[PDB]
Amino acid sequence: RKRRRHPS
Amino acid sequence: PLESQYQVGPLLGSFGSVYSGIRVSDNLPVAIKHVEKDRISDWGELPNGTRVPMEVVLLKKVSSGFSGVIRLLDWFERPDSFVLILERPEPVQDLFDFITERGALQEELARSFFWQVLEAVRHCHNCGVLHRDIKDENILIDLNRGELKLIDFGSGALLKDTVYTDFDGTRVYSPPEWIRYHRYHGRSAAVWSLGILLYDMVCGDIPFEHDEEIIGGQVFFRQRVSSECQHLIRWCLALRPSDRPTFEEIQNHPWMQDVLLPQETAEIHLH
Ligand SMILES: O=C1Nc2ccccc2/C1=C\c1ccc(C(=O)O)cc1
Repeated sequence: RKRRRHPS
Repeated sequence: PLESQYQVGPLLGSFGSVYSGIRVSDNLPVAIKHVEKDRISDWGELPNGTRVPMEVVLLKKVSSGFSGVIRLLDWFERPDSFVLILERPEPVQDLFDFITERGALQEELARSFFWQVLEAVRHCHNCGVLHRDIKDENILIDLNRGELKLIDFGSGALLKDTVYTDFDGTRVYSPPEWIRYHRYHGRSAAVWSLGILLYDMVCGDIPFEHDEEIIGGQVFFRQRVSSECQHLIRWCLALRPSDRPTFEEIQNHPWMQDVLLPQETAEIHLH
């Protein structure tokens, strides 16, 4: 499954 | 003059405006971070009354010499921006990329990393600073020393015991009282984000992506994780803030005992 960064 | 003291290199990181650099005075590697004034949320006054970004205030307060938080070496004001000169460890990799490449971490390694983050966050709090954006993206690994560094104080605030009603950190690391009620207290919100981070380390990705999962109160483990580690994570992710452990209770938890030294961590897991 897709692991992603998350903007602040 | 900043253009004089530092040799500026190419962009750095893994979005933002941080450039690789070297201090000419002694070839020390630095990170040169630019912050646009028109994009600054919180402002602070320095001791000399000079108005600076809160990020500079917080970095100065934690910059003692404890190696677990990034050190601000200098800063400059420009017409439309501030420039922050930060230490640059090398070789480094941020913890987000490290977990992406290695998958779920062995619990011995997760314990070492988590312990170091706890000590760094304690240092911040002891210095009057709340980071408010603890996540793997904001943690750098010194691959040769086995030492972790907390970075990016751009969402931080002065630490207070009263309620916070503002937030600009990362939503998927934010606690259910923020989702539900737009309020939180600093320490118990930090502990929530540390629970997210620990799950991230031992499972290979964060547990929650949607608000409904954050408030739902169910933690499913997608990887084999020891019962002691599961208990600590579920405790950090208690729905009610007052049910979450203090930092002392986290570090006294059975899962946290017998941590590796940073150098042992580098030799066993990083070299
Ligand atoms: O040398 C470096 N390599 C990196 C890789 C990913 C993220 C950050 C860095 C990094 C330095 C760095 C250090 C601190 C900050 C900050 O406080 O905002 C940003 C970047």
